Amino acid sequence: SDLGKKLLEAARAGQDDEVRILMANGADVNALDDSGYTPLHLAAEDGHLEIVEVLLKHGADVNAADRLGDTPLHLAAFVGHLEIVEVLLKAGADVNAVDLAGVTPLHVAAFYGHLEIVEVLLKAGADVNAQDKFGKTPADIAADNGHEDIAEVLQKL
Amino acid sequence: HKCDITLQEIIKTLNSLTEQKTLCTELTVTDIFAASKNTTEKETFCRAATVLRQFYSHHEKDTRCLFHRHKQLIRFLKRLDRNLWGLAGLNSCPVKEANQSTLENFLERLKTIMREKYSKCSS
Repeated sequence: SDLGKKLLEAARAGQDDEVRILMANGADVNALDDSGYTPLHLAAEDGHLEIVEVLLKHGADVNAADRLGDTPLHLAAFVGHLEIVEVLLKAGADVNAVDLAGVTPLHVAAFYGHLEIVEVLLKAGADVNAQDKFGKTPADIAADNGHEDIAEVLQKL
Repeated sequence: HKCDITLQEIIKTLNSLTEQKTLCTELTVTDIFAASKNTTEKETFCRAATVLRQFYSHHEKDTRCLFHRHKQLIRFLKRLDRNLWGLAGLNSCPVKEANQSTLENFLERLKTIMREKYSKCSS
């Protein structure tokens, strides 16, 4: 769909007005590109919270996985968008979603050094013993990338 | 032999990266491939992701680089990083290597490795 492609672009670009017009005009809130990204992936990734909220309110799949198994929550954790993480979790995002690489949102936040996101994930029930493809936990990953503060927080658990 | 979805997406991202001749794709990064003699595939990819991560971190907030073609570059560099989680792991692998390559040529070298790797599913 052309409207689907336009919505994906509007969500990525942070064009709030255009997002709402497209949706009203017929765009599927769960439009997919060839890599499996939805408008919600792109808005979470590019840190457009108002778009995230509009999409979720009108039925976007909070747990949609792209071609490699990544959810909007993985992406928000990756770029360090704390409010978006919080909003996704409230909308029912799987806190322990796993991609093809065996990576969970807690792995991501831990590697990319996002302490507040780590805290919110843990409170939401993130699994500290989750192992990736290579047998590593978020604490292992935090410690190996030199995020000692996060690694201490996780090692207590 | 089924074709690896991960490799497929990595290649898509690399093709997008190397078709756009942006201003800052001429900036140089450490040529980690020069230091990969008797090195595992996993380590080679970890060394490459580490360099790529450093680049998009340092040049995302770069006034000289800035204004929409640079946005796509950084976007796709972050994508590449995520695409490599399954091959490289969530790890940092620094190298002593002094040799430098343009980001363009570095990404071309990585594309070659990946596309050769992908062609194995044709066996």
